Amino acid sequence: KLVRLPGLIDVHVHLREPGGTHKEDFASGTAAALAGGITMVCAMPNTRPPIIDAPALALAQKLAEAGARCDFALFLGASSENAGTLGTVAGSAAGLKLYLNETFSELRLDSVVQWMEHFETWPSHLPIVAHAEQQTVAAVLMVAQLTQRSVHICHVARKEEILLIKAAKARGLPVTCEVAPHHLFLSHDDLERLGPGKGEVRPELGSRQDVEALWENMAVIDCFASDHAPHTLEEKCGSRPPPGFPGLETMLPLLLTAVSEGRLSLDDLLQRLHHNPRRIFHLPPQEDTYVEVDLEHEWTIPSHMPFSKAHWTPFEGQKVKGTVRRVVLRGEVAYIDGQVLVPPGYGQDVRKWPQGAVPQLP
Ligand SMILES: [Zn+2]
Ligand SMILES: [Zn+2]
Repeated sequence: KLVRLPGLIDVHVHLREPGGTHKEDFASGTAAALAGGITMVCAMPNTRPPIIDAPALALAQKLAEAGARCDFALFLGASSENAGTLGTVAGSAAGLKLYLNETFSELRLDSVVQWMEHFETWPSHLPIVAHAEQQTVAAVLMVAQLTQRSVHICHVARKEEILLIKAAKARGLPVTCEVAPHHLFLSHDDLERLGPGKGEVRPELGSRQDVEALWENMAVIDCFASDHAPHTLEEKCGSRPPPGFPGLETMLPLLLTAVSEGRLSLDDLLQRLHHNPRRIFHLPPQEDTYVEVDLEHEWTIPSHMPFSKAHWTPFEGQKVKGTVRRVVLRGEVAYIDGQVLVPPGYGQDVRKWPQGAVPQLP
């Protein structure tokens, strides 16, 4: 029989519009989301132009409203110049994203003083998330403590990182974190097959001991999120490959396979792709919205999934059990068996729903 799930939420996607529409756009990426059982996405701001000011946010909002097929919220990006300038639009974003390490972005903040400035000026009731690797996790936690507020750590990939977060939680610090499927299901053992172009990702793939540490410490992981980071194969295999993997269409099948193997429970999945995303990002419910999955269907991930313009996947050849059969989004059939059935523009900005505003003290 099928299993009906609530509408799942991916709090970490790169939809490339505006500026990189050859790699993906709102319409292609949201189709990929629906095919992966995802009905709500939070889009990162490392676009061109980057979403680091009110005019760029307004542009992105209209592009998303015209192109998205599922519902969404848009992150604002911290820059070396915009601390203290975001207060009037902060409430309309998913949250504030800080890039603290080298990756596919122009927004790296060089000085910890700039991190402090953002933590002090961004509204304290609104989410802050960080790309923060290895010791950078400890550094940004220290900034969060100094400014007495929470922080969310994106794509945790290392034993070192999950143990540090575990220690912080044991001391009662307000830290949450997410893990991406490639850091649960791929490792150094896969770099031979992938090669140095396809295999380029930040955070980098970890050792078998890193992967085992994440599974052993699943209780520490608040969310799963894809860090869907599409680039074309030509870009991945070029001289200077951008880091990142596409992942919306493979995330849920990989995790369902783990459920079928007893590696985690259905509830574990629903906490990490629905309940905790809702509560960490204050995201609203979606009325008359659900995902029907088939837990029996065995298949092999092909060389590319149907919808992402990335047109490749690092999970090619992996055997999975579990597939998305049907998605209903706000009372309309949005996806069935490889066919997306809602048009670009069906999706809405959840921060403009009355239930989507983040409550705050007057
Ligand atoms: Zn990142
Ligand atoms: Zn990312």
